[PDB]
Amino acid sequence: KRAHHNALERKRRDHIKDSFHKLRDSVP
Amino acid sequence: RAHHNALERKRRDHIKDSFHKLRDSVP
Amino acid sequence: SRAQILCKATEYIQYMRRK
Amino acid sequence: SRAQILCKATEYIQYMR
DNA sequence: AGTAGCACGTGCTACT
DNA sequence: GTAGCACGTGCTACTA
Ligand SMILES: NC(=O)CN1C(=O)CCC1=O
Ligand SMILES: NC(=O)CN1C(=O)CCC1=O
Repeated sequence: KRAHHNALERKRRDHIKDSFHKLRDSVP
Repeated sequence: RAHHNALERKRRDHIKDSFHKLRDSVP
Repeated sequence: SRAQILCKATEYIQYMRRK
Repeated sequence: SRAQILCKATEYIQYMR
């Protein structure tokens, strides 16, 4: 029920942290 | 604890601030 | 949006770094 | 970091432009 | 030893 | 019913 939401937010944080890592890779 | 919490609130805010400075730089 | 902000700078860094 | 990344990016963009 | 930094859990508005 | 957000914690990590 709500653990479904906590697990879904875990994927969203993983997505943001992915975008952080991508942006960092593009800057020397 | 409250002191800990207080710093993180202020540290988050500096992250957001750093997020709005980056959106304002690119056209 | 934080996802949108990251995507933008990332897409503009990549473009502008290839000129 | 995160903050490092935003500054670096903000400052890299500020110089290329 | 305190202060950063990170990720989780979680209870919000708001959109599509 | 999901997406974006910010909060309150606890854990590792770095600072004088
Ligand atoms: N990582 C990328 O460059 C591809 N991408 C995303 O994931 C969001 C916006 C965009 O252009
Ligand atoms: N407004 C600014 O000073 C730009 N800036 C900082 O001060 C730290 C690095 C960064 O992005």
